[PDB]
Amino acid sequence: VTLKSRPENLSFARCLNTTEAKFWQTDFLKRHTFKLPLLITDKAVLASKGHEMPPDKLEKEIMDPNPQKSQSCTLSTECDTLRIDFGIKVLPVKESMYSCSDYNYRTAIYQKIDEYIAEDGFLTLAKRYVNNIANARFLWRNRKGAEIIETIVTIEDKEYPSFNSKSFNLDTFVEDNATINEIAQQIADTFAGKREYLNIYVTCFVKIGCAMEVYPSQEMTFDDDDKGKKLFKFEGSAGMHSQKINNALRTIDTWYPDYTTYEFPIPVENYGAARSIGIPFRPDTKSFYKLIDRMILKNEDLPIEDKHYVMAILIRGGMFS
Amino acid sequence: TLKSRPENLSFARCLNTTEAKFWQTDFLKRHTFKLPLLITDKAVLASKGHEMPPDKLEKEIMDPNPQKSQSCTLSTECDTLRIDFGIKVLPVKESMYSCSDYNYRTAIYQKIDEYIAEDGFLTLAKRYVNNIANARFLWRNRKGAEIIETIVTIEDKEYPSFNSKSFNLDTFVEDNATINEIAQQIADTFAGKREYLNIYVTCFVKIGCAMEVYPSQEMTFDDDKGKKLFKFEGSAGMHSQKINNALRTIDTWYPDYTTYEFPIPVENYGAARSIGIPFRPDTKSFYKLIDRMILKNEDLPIEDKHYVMAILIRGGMFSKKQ
Amino acid sequence: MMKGYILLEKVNIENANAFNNIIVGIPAITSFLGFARALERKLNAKEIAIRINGVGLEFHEYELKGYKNKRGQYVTSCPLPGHIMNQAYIDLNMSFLLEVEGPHVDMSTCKSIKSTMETLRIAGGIIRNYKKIRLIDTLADIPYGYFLTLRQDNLNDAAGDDMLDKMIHALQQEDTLVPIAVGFKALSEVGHVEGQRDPEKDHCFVESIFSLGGFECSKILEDINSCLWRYKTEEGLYLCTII
Amino acid sequence: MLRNKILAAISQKIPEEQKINKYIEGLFQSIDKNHLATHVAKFTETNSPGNIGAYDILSSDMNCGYLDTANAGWKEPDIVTNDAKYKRPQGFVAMTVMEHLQEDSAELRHEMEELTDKYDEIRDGILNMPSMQPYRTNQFIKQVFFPVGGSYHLLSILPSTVLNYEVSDRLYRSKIPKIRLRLLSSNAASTTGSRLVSKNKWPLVFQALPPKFLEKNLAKALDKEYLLPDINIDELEGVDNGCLIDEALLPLIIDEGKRKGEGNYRPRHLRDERKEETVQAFLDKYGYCNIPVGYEVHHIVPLSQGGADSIKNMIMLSIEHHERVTEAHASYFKW
Repeated sequence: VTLKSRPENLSFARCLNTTEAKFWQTDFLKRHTFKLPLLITDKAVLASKGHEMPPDKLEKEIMDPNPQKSQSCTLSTECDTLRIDFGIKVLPVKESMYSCSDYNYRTAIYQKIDEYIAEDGFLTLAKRYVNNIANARFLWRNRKGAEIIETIVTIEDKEYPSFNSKSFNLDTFVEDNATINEIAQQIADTFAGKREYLNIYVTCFVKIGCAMEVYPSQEMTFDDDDKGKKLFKFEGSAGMHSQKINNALRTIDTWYPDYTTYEFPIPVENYGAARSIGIPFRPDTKSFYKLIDRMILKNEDLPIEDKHYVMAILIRGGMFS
Repeated sequence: TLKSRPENLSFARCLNTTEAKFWQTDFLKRHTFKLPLLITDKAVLASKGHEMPPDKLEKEIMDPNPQKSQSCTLSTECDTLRIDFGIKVLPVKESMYSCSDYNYRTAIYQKIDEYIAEDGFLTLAKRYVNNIANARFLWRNRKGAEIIETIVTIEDKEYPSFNSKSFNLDTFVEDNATINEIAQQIADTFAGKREYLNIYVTCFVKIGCAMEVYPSQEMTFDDDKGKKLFKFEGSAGMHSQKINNALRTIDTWYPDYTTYEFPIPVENYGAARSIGIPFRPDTKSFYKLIDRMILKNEDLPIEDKHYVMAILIRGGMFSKKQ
Repeated sequence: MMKGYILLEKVNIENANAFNNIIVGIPAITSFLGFARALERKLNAKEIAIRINGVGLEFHEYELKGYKNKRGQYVTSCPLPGHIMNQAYIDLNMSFLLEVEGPHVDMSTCKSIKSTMETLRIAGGIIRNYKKIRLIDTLADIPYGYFLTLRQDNLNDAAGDDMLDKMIHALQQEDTLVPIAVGFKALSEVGHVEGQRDPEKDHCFVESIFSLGGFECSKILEDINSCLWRYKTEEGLYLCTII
Repeated sequence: MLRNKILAAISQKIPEEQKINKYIEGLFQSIDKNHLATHVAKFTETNSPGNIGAYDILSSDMNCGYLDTANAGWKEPDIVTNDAKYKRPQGFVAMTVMEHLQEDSAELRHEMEELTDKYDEIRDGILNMPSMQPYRTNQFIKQVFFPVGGSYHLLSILPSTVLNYEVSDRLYRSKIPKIRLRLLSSNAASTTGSRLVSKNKWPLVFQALPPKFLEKNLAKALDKEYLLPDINIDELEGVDNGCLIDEALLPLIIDEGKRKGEGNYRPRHLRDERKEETVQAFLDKYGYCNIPVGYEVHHIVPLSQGGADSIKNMIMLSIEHHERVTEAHASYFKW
């Protein structure tokens, strides 16, 4: 019954499956009675070369500015508030292992998930996920200027008490409010297998102003030149990628080694990598690729912070041997 | 007396499954609404998330590249996926497309006729259409839903719809009268009493508004390195191969079941692709069972016969080693 | 010995073997006329006694399994094996026209073909559905499709040293020309080599031969034989032609 | 260059002259092991027991019709092994060099005379290598029945690898042959002993598909599909027995067809046929035994506007009321 290695095919599925985040434009005094479409507009930009260059060909850079047809979005000279609608389906973690070659590791992972299910049943992580819902980080750069950010979180035809998103800071997580705890309790239940699915529809109103600029999710252009800001279009309207929304709702890792010195949550990844900051925050030790080999292959009791991490990457998936 | 197996023996598939064609509808109005569901494209960024030694990690974390990934998702207005597929079944006695020795052909005809008056392909038909009843032909599309309704139509007769979220995937049920009648139809058309049976199955699944529909990934075998789904007639669908493998998971007789308790699809050496180790390595296989049936005439336990005449219903190149 | 034309309208072949070595896409025409000899073999297994002499192919709709890239070149898709040998697949909404001669041609033998064809495969591909099986009297009784004629005169009168060079030059002049697979050329003398499909048949190692064919419209085609394929077996040169 | 390639082929701790001394020994050690063929049966199925293959240089060259391996370019011969251990002659065939051994050139004679002499019988050896002969047909070679006269003859199809190499090169040179589909469906562990598939693991063959407006798009699938009104007639109070007796519910009857008819026009060629079995079954829906006097049927969703000839679509309109709704569908969809 001893465990030697990790399976050749060890693949978890997403237990937090988000839809795309479809954009709409509305007025804030009549948000509940308004829903105008937000369309991607097309604009010509002229190449302002701001990259570094020695004083050899800067005159050639200023001589021939090649224009680029960039897709950018302005709302309307009438609307005043972004309406994001996006859905999330939370599925039980146990019924998400997409492949496990060995069966002994499978029953070891099922016993280990149940061990966590007994002590803190996915309530800490759920509260943190719904705290990531609450502060409205869905808006990555759209959040940068607003007066009221209001997120309504509908759970199965039950419109919950609406959230103020600027009162909740980006760097601290709240365990007190009643709505966040009961929504997190439903998500904790869904994680269990006590409930087999939960559809959560979240609508965010951000009042950036009148005729201001939105910032949708960019898309990779075709490789045969045509370099320009091609934004995402979902149903003849702007939208954000479910990968951005999941990375927004995956920034729950405060239990990283260099915390007391950086004091900023990073998004959950296999070696603790933040692409905008650099210097991977969880290298060597505190890395699933050693922690679950210390938890399943060997058999000690990790502390609850590393236990919080090591089963928080299990909503994400993608491993191997 | 026979001395070996033939040199060009090849049965064909007795349960031909056509390609599924995905549609998007609303549950309240699902018997009329049928909007096309298309394969949209998105740009993902490489996460670079494999095991790699802790010295070089700064190289492949700070240089990501975008990959165009085809992703299928429902509309905001529609909240159910409609999987429509077809089935054409032919009798197995006629599925022997190629055979070499006529003594062997007489022996396998006699053995199939011996099973045909013993059970008469009933339990096989119960399990094959039971996999329709559990809706395992929605492999990862069923991990969360509300009412997954399977409606099966034979010829012009629409048999009662089956709520798939009441039948366990690991426990095969043999008490349902709809399942019994439809299994009698597949059993009699598998015996040779009929020569053809078409079965058209329409399944409605409530995955939710705007959620993700997962179709079959096309094997690119080309570099891209992107998720590329199957676009059948501009619409999503499953590779029919996957559909037949989903309906094929009937084997509850593989050695050592009391410990594992989960059905596996029928192949030759009992190789399912979830568990890496083959479940049927030796003294329980296809090749050492027809040798233990035809080459040495001896009655086998009826679970073995159910297995070997399940893979005989599959088809493949059951032949000699040469 | 009455001769009649039986039209099988909108036959939807799914996963026919598109790969034919040097030719991927249109399957070998030997598949499409071995469908006729299989549909006659199983009919004379019954009491129908029909001898099919020729079959015309009308390619109404097509789809190749695979994806178009950024450039335009397709990439073919294949099932995952249970090492992938070269293979590719095609779906064909195509309609058959069968020249049938024998005891009698009637609507009851159309019902017999209706029963018999639902246990058959064309080029290794299953049949999803069929529209109608009707005896036709003239070219008008044929729906809008595009027949595959053998434009061997374009390949023969083509500039080049070798006939491949001629085929490359031919596809570089007219665009509607498609290189199609027709028959099998012998590579050895016949005999009872061991390991056969059926030991009593004489066996001959072969190599696929290829030609160039064209697509002709329905109400532009002249005559019906001009679009009907037939089997001819010269010594060591098995092949299907248009004559 | 060529001697430099021979020295770079074997780079051990042993000296370079000893490297040539052992490499030429391998050269006159592996020609007896490897054979020469134009067709290898392992190209169809890798798991083909035994080296099954054929040589087609014997057949003549004809300009009468069709295409065969003899009737083609066919310039480089295809060297074939069985085991990779007793095989390395392709360094002296490719390093083209195969043309140099084919054209009676003596510069390769000078290179081999510099190496370990012995060029002439090595030339004989790769030109009297044992020509691959077929002696067995296995389940994995594709065996197809084909008639001669009235009796079928078994034809085992041995794949043409030389033709494959010829087309791949010429098509690249063709650049725009229109028919240029690439099969990238073979991996590096090719135990097929053919040299030419080792040179090109991904062959370039013709794309021979019908002209590019017969390809089924989403629109074509939608054209075949037909629409059905959502109206549940089995209750629909105001419609008794199946007949639109009440004129109050009439405007819904135009509006449902106009909603599923707007931008749904379909030429007659793609419209459903008016089979008599549908009105027969709709008469058998409730009694009748014929079409009732003064009431006559109407596809709620106009046939032209993508309608089906189903039971759940058709209705009985009054004659004056049918005139009203047919003036409505004449005006609205502009027939």
